[PDB]
Amino acid sequence: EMRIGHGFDVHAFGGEGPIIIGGVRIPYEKGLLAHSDGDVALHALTDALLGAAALGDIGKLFPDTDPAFKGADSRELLREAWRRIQAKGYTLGNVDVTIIAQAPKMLPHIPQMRVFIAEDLGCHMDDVNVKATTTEKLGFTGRGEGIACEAVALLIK
Amino acid sequence: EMRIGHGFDVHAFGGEGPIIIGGVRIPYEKGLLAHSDGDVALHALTDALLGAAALGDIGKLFPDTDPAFKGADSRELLREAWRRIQAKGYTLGNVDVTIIAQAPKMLPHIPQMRVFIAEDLGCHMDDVNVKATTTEKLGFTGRGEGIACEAVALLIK
Amino acid sequence: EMRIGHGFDVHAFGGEGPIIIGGVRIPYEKGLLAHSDGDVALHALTDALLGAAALGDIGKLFPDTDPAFKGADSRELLREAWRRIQAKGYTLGNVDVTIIAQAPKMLPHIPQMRVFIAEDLGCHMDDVNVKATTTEKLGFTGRGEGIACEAVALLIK
Ligand SMILES: CC(C)=CCC/C(C)=C/COP(=O)(O)OP(=O)(O)O
Ligand SMILES: Nc1ccn(C[C@H](CO)OCP(=O)(O)O)c(=O)n1
Ligand SMILES: Nc1ccn(C[C@H](CO)OCP(=O)(O)O)c(=O)n1
Ligand SMILES: Nc1ccn(C[C@H](CO)OCP(=O)(O)O)c(=O)n1
Ligand code: NA
Ligand code: NA
Ligand code: NA
Ligand code: NA
Ligand code: NA
Ligand code: NA
Ligand SMILES: [Zn+2]
Ligand SMILES: [Zn+2]
Ligand SMILES: [Zn+2]
Repeated sequence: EMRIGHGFDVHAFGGEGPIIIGGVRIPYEKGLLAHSDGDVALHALTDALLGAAALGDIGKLFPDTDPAFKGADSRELLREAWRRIQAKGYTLGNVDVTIIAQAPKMLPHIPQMRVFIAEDLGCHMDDVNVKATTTEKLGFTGRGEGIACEAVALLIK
Repeated sequence: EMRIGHGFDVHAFGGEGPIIIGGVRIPYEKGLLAHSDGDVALHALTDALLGAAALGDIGKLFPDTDPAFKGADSRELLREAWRRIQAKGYTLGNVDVTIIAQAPKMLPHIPQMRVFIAEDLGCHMDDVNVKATTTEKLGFTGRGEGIACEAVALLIK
Repeated sequence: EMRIGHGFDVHAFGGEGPIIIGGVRIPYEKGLLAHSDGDVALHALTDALLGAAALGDIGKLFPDTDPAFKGADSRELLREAWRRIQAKGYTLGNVDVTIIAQAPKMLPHIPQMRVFIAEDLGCHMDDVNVKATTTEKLGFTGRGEGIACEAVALLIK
């Protein structure tokens, strides 16, 4: 039994940097409006992992309106979701994340993102891929209004 | 042999509600312009299933311009595509769907979506995940101009 | 060991046609601004293949700012990436690509795209799916400002 999962998240720019993406603190000239980290890459990833296990998603698992969690960085949410996710018998296959942003430049940060993720999920660095791409100045992402990430996850049970 | 598939669909808001998403009748203040249901979640899913079997997509399989089908709800299209899809030897792995909409709220409807889908594909409820996410007021989806869904499917042959 | 991968690319319309998509020369009234082919479908696909192998992405592998490659069509980049990708022990599972464009019409070109891809990756035509979809006149893609593609890839090691 192998299980595929998809996640997608978005945040708007606002206030002052830096931002956190994939756990890394990246300097930039806005920060991200969010009730949390606003770490889009770990949000999308967490959702791909939950979706592959059919556990729903962050929003279900962790209500903005709910307890225990409202004081939360996205790396604890990820580690919590994974903790549930193994409790149903699952194990990691691989994981591939696509950050979609006009800036800032993600590339140099991209190794450190992967050690955070690989550590949080207990796997090897090489079950984790991350890339970033622009939308060439089209779209809300191209106008620098915010930042999207998609992710995919393969779980083995 | 395992086979991965991706689908993506979009519809514009217009006219009066409710909408159908994932087979469920959801009350809302616009409805969806479409030559059909305008059920974005079953359209994207159907495409992820067809793509994983390399059968193309709805638009190929069922021309807006073509017969037998023009009088069609998206749940029959899904069941037809699946019917083809098993005829080439395939069997269901799992399926994860991401509705992207500012409103309405999908969450409460999300169990019933899954019994429709699981039934239509003949699997267990737990080979089916559905989530919805906002784009935080950016984008055509954030401006409430319409509604996008992505889906992924794993088939076993 | 099976490995899943995701890619996403975008290009803006500008200048005179035709465009190249999936290797095919498609007549149209704008062409695509790009430092290269501007073939969005092979870019997204190449990234899904690289991501599944955890090799990063085109942009890493082939700097716009870097050598050996600046004189490059997207079909050589694809064949190069695949060439790396097998060097780490990987083999093709399947591949499903979703072109997102208001025009031109991709459908008639879609067989020939698949023989290019299948050939470039050395597989059968039927490990390759391609579809195109519109965003119903919403979005930068619906306003005909440019052209997006997503892709997913399954690799066997
Ligand atoms: C999976 C994804 C990210 C698909 C395409 C994204 C898309 C068309 C986003 C909205 O663009 P937009 O916000 O430019 O529309 P608007 O023109 O209103 O800014
Ligand atoms: N926000 C972003 C978007 C893309 N990238 C990677 C990409 C280089 O890999 O930037 C170079 P590009 O301008 O050629 O896309 C990046 O590192 N950060
Ligand atoms: N249209 C949508 C969009 C998102 N959701 C789920 C999400 C709660 O899970 O809504 C809460 P959010 O406002 O915190 O995103 C939803 O249920 N319906
Ligand atoms: N640019 C595009 C977008 C979609 N398609 C396929 C689709 C028919 O399959 O066009 C018909 P549609 O207008 O019903 O979507 C296409 O062939 N080219
Ligand atoms: Na979110
Ligand atoms: Na949040
Ligand atoms: Na459609
Ligand atoms: Na339709
Ligand atoms: Na690009
Ligand atoms: Na390019
Ligand atoms: Zn988020
Ligand atoms: Zn549709
Ligand atoms: Zn490109």
